[PDB]
Amino acid sequence: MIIPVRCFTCGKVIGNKWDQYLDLLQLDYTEGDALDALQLVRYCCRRMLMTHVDLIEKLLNY
Amino acid sequence: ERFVVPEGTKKVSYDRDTKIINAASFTVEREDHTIGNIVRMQLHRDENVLFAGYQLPHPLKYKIIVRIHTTSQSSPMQAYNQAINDLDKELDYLKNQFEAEVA
Amino acid sequence: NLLSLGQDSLTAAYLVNVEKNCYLNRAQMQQLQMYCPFQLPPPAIIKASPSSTEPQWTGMQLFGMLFPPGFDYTYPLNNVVVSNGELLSFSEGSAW
Amino acid sequence: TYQRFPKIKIRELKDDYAKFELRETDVSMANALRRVMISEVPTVAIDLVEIEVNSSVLNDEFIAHRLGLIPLTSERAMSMRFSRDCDACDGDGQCEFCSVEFRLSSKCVTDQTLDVTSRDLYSADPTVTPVDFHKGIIIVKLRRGQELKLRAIARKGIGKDHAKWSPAATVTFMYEPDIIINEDMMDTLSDEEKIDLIESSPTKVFGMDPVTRQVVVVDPEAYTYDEEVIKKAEAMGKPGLIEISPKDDSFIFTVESTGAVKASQLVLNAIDLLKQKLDAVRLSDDT
Amino acid sequence: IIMFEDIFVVDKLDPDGKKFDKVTRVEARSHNLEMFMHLDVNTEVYPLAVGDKFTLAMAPTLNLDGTPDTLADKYEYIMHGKLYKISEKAELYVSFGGLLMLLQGDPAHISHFELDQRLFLLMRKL
Ligand SMILES: [Zn+2]
Ligand SMILES: [Zn+2]
Repeated sequence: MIIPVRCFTCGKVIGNKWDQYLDLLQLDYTEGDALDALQLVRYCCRRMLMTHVDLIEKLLNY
Repeated sequence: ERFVVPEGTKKVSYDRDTKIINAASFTVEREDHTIGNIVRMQLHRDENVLFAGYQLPHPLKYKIIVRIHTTSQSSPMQAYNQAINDLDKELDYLKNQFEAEVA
Repeated sequence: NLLSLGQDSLTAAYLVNVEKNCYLNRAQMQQLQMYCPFQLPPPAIIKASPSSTEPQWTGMQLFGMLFPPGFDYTYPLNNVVVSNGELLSFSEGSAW
Repeated sequence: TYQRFPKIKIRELKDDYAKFELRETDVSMANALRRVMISEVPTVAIDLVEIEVNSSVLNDEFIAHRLGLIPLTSERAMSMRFSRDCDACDGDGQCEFCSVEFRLSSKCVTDQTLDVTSRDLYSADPTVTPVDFHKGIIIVKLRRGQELKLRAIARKGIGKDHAKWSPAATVTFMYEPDIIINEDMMDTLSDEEKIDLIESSPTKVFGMDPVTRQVVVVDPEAYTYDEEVIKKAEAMGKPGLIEISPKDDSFIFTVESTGAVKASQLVLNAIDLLKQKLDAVRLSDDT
Repeated sequence: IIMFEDIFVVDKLDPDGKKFDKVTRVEARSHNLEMFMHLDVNTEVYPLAVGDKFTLAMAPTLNLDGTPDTLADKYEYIMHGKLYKISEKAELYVSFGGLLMLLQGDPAHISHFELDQRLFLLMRKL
C-alpha cells in the first residue's frame, strides 16, 4: 500500500509528500516539525501523513 | 444519471393553494439547498411576501418545494421572479467587484 | 398506544418544551412550519428588548402546532394544559 | 425588496490560495457560493482506464482509482462539453471536445526500484497536462522487469459525483466577530486575574499591554468562537466583562485550490455557475 | 384602551442567578393597590434586579380606539397571551406562550377580564 493521495477527509494533494516526509524524518526532525515543514495546517492531512504504513516494500521483497 | 432532468418533466411546476389565497407551491426538480436557501432568504427582503420557505422531504427524490404567501399587492409568481432577478443582479455586482479587486 | 415518539423525537420535544429561553424568529419558524400540518400561531413575543425588533416565537408554541384545534389535554402531574390545541403550561417531568 | 450590494476586499491572492472578505451580504449567499465552488465547479479527470500490461504487484482497479485522483489542469473545463452531451462521438479515444487521451508506459531494466510518478504521463493535448508541483505523485513502484503500459481517457465532470472533479480544498468562511470590552470591570480586576483571563483563550485573541497595564484586542479574526474567555469571566464573577457576537453581514473567505484551476478563476466559475443555475430556475410568466 | 395599569417593585427572584441562562420568575408587589404578581421574564435579554421599579399595562389590543386582534413605542417588553383561569382576592392566570403569569389582587381591582380572551402585557422599567 503506497501513500494515499488526495487526503480523503480534506481533499488536498498529499501524494508527492511521502518522500519529503521520509527525508525529513531521516534528519533530526520530529514528526510535528516534519509535518509543519510540509505546510499541513489541518490535522486531517497530518493524520494521513502520520498514520500511513509502508507495505509496498514487503510486497516487492516477498 | 441524477444530474439529468427527467425526460418530459419540467423543472418548475406551479400549483396554486386553494385553502389560502395568494398562496402557491413551486416544485423545482433536480435542485438542492443552494438555490432554495438563497431564494428563501431573498424572498424575506420583499415586504409583500408573508410566508417564505423551502423543504427537501425526500433526499433520494431530488426535488425542492418552495411555498410563497404574499399580500394583496403582488402574485407569488411575481415575487418569485423579482427575487430571482434581484439575486442575478447581486451576482453580477459581486462578479464585477471581484474582477475589479483581482486587477 | 403501540407507537411512541422515539429517542430523538422524545429528546427534541423535551428540549423544546423545557428550555423556554430560546426564541425562534420568523424565518426559522416559517421554515419549520413546512413540516407541521397546522398554521402558525401568533408570536406571543412582540418585544423582548427596547431595541429588539423582529418579534419572535417561543419554543412551546412550536410544539403546539402538533395538536388539532379541537384537541384538549390535561396532565396534572407535569402541569400540562392544552386548550384549543395550544400548549398553555408545562413545568417538568416529561412523563406525558 | 430589492438586491443587495456585497463588497469584496482581497487580503491575499496566489495561484492556489486566495483570502478575501465579503461584506453586506447574508449567510445564505456565502454558503451557496461555498457549496457551488466545492461541488459544482467542473474539472477534467481520468475516469476510463484501459491497461494491457499489469505485471505490477498492485491490482488493476487500485491503479485505476489512484490514477483517477491525479489533479489535472482544467482551464478548458468550462468550454468542454459533457460526455453524455457530446453527440458527435459515442466516446472512444481522443475527442475534439470531451475526451482527452493519456498514454503511460514504464519498463524497469535496472536493479534499482523504478518509481512510476505522474511526470511520465503524456497526453495529445498539452493544455491537459497534469499539474506539476517536486517528484510528482507516485503511482506504482516497479522492481526489475514488471512492465506497466496503459491507456487512459479524461472527461469533464462535476465534483458532486465521485468527489474527484472537485477543485476546491476545504473552502471556508467565518463571520468576522467584533470584540466589545466594558473597560470598567477590567479596572476592578487584579493583575493576576488578567493573566489568567489571557491564558484562558485557546488562541491569541487578546493581548496584555505593558505600558497601559490593560488587556487589548489583537487579531480579532482568530477567535474561532470558543466560549472560553466568557466562561472564565463568568467563573471569576464578572458576567458582562467580555461580550463577543458574530457579525451577520461580514464574512472572510479562504479558498484553497488543488492546482486544477486558479482560486480567483475558481471563484469566477462558481459565480458564473450560480448565475446559470438561477437563469435555468427562472420561470416564465403564464397568463 | 389600557385595562390595568400600575407601578410594581420586584421583591425576589426564584432562580436569583445572573448567568443561569433560564427563565426567572419575578415576584412584584403593587403600590397603592397591594397586588402580588408572578411573571416569567428572560433576565438575560431583559435585565431585572431586586428593588427595581417598573410600570405594567394590559390592553386587549395595541391599536388606538378599536381594531382588536400604536403603544409599541411607549413600552419595551410587549407580550401576547390569553387568560385561561379566573378562579381565585381574585387572581388571574395568563400564559404568554407557555410563560405563566399570576396576578393576585382584589376582586374590585380586576373585574373587567373575560375568560379565554387575548390580552397583551406592556412593561417598562421607568
Ligand atoms: Zn487533511
Ligand atoms: Zn466527444
